[PDB]
Amino acid sequence: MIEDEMSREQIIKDGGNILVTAGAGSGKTTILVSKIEADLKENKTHYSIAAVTFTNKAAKEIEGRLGYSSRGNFIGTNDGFVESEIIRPFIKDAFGNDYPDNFTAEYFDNQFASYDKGLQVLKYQNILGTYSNPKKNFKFQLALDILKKSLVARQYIFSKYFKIFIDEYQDSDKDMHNLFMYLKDQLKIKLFIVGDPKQSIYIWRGAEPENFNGLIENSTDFNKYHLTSNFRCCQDIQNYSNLFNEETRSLIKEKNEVQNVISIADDMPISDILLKLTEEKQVLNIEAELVILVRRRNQAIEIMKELNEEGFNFIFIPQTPLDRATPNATLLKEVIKYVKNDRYSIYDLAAEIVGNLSSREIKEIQKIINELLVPNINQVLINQVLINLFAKLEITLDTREITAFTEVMMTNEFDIAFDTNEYLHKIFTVHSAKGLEFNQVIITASDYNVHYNRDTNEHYVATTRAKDKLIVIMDNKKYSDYIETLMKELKIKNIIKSI
Amino acid sequence: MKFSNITIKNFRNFEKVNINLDNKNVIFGMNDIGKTNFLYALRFLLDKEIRKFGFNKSDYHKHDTSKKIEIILTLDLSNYEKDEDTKKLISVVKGARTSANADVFYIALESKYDDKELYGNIILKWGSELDNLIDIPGRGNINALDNVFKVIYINP
Repeated sequence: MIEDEMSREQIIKDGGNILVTAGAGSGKTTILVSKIEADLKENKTHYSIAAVTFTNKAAKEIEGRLGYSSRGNFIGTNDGFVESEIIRPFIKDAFGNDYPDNFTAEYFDNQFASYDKGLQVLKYQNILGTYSNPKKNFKFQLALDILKKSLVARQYIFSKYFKIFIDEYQDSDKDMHNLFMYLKDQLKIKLFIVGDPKQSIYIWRGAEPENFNGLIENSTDFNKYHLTSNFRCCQDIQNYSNLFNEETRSLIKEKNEVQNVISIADDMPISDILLKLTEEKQVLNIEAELVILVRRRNQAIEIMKELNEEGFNFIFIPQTPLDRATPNATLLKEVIKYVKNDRYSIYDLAAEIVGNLSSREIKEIQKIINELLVPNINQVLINQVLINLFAKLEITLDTREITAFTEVMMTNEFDIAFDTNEYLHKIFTVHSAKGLEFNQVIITASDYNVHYNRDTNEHYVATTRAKDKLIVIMDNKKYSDYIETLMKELKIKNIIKSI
Repeated sequence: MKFSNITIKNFRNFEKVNINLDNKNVIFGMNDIGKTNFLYALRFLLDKEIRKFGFNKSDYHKHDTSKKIEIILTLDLSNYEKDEDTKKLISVVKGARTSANADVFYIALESKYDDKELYGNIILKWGSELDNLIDIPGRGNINALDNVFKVIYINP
């Protein structure tokens, strides 16, 4: 069943090396979990798997969907994989008995630029350091040298681990690609690779997109796959979601009736009909997550003040200044979650600093953001951010971002509220609905687009952001004359359900 | 030293029960099952003779639902400023409390799910705060907590 179903069924029963070229987020980790659940249940031996992600928070999300197991699986960051499976058990063997086995590995102080000087840090003062260049990895190269030198490290990593599951391979430097190819060449360990080639790579400074894209052009021993992640459940919404104007119309197959699309409204009595699919037809469920996407945020308040009189108690979340696409959007949003929730744990913010594995250095950055607990709007915001910036590198990714960062906490409250708790009945504009998928949706056909008849991305996100059900309702004449054109040129007249 | 409260996050009869504690506790009521499960929770926290057997399938809230058991106890480690019992009370453990001016000590219990190998795997952690608890160091069969508390159980 087109590109969604056949990509899933050809990825479950495979048994070789896998290179998945998934899309721009929105559920690449669904297939990572579903393959692991299929692989662990199929294999009944003592061999275990290893799942590698960059951030520590996504490692807990993979662990949360999986559950728990006592098979000896490793779920976590790549820094925790190299430091605990190769270096720490086998440092005293490969590089002499005098080398110590226990150390603390800080990546905040050392900036050395020599490999032979790097062992002097480990041997003398019990500190494991890092290279000077972002385009280097002292930890991953040491794991390659220990595995190449000692024997019992090679007797470990083949006989415990079945297949290493890799994620965000696109922003990976030379050293980690050398080790992960070394495990495939000699030691014969299968690999699973996901990512999107090029298309605005971020995270873990030092990227090198010839490692990933060069593994799609000339590589041969890799079952290469297309955009495979199923962002939308079922099939009926996908046929609506594959329309736009043309091109993907040849990929649409249509049936005699539709199921998830209901069109009953003509004179919009908003409170009357939207109640009627809940009880008289059992279509909408209140306890499930209800998301309603409209534009022109003043009109959403007008809808909100109408349903506040009725009792729906609707919630609107607006466009923040930080919602513009920037490489530092992921952790800057989490920083204001630490201060404005007034109780939020420091270790959730500590679960987002790129490679993680941070012990006792969280208290160093705890004191920096604790200096931001004072309001002090004028003159403390510039320096304490730059102090927080200079500790974890990624410096001078600022000016435009810090001006927007002052704007969100301007007068300490841009609109008093923020997404700090969990609540239903949410409204998103098109400026800030990108990225996350929605269960239930009543957007009534996404009007005011016939004036252009262009900009196909704007109605694309209005259609594809739902999961399985989506409601299109005949409201506007110019919408109807636009959609009557899409009747005849689709070659199948059925868009509406009738007995 | 003074017990403050106990939180049983899951047991064979408890769902979200929080009980305040003190010295010389007296527990009564109609539900004898609840009282004997409270005493068994205390024995599971502070006695190795029941800890060495582990959790079974029947010692959960439902027999397959919410396989996650936590039993947390507070201790009130600090004493009066005119009394020198504070340092002698603290000095059993060293790395658990980062701050010398810490006030409340936590002792926690952790359980693993019972679908694989049909066993509970009781894990004990302590610390002065709820987050970033450290494991109780046990060099052999006897952990560090068993040198502190000696539990005498009387039942005719």
